Amino acid sequence: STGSATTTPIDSLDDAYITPVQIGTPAQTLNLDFDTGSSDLWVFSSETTASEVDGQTIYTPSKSTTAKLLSGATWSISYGDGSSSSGDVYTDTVSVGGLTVTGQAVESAKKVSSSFTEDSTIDGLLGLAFSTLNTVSPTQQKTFFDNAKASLDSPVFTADLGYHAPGTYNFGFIDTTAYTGSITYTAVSTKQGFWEWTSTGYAVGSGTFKSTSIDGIADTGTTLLYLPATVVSAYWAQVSGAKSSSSVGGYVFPCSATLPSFTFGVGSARIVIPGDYIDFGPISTGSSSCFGGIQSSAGIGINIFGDVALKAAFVVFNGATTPTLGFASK
Repeated sequence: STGSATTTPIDSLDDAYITPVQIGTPAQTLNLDFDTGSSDLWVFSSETTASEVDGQTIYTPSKSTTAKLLSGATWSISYGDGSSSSGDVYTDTVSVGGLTVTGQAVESAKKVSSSFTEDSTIDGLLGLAFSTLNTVSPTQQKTFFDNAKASLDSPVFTADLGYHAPGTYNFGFIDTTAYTGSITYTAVSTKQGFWEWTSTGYAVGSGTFKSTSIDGIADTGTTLLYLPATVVSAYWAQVSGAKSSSSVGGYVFPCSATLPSFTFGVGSARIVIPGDYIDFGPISTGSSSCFGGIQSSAGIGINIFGDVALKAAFVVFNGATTPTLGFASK
């Protein structure tokens, strides 16, 4: 089998991407944030505290003839940005882009933190990291990809995120029309549950490539590119007036600037992030200070190849017995 679904930016900055997902019988369609950095499929629901729902579409398991309470199961997750959610668990039929999994754990939120409430466009998350990170207790549950893998034509999914434009998540096949050149594959460590790999270096604008190993995670659920402070300083030093602002929480730059590109290495290959992809707009409405799309990971403990990086590439998440990642230009 295969699936193919369009993923759409939630706003004009590409702060996140939503993909429609069918849950239950009859189908209830929710727009979920596909997140290769986590491993829970959780949704706003009829069980979510009413004051914490503000415009989201909710899953109502009592209206699904295929929903079954997973007795005794609870979940609770906290994300790198400080947000969180928790609740109980149903199994139900879940379809993405024509690909159907029966018996998928659908984690129903009883509580969500304020940032989820405040984002009316995201009805939940669909985790695509390794199932060892799944938070359901006392019986850990599998991701949608893990459940579908054996049925897929090939045990892979691909992320083709657009810049200020829709893109595509495919399951089970590699669309050879969606990228240019060849796909360069690179090793993955699953030891932390992430799609963790080692970039071979970077360049800033037209500058020379610096060969240096940068371990990080391919994370579709994180907006920005988080890299070591040395790398980030070298980038922003090329932008007149750019500075790190403790009060804003990262590097800011004059909105009048033209930003240089940023290149990262994948083996001997190179992915070029155009400068425009690194502009996240005014820090507050009307400001001439703009927020940068490349930020330091020094406070995180891991480097994160988020959407800023991934949207410049066609990315293969290869879930073969030994997983690997593939990157192509597009």
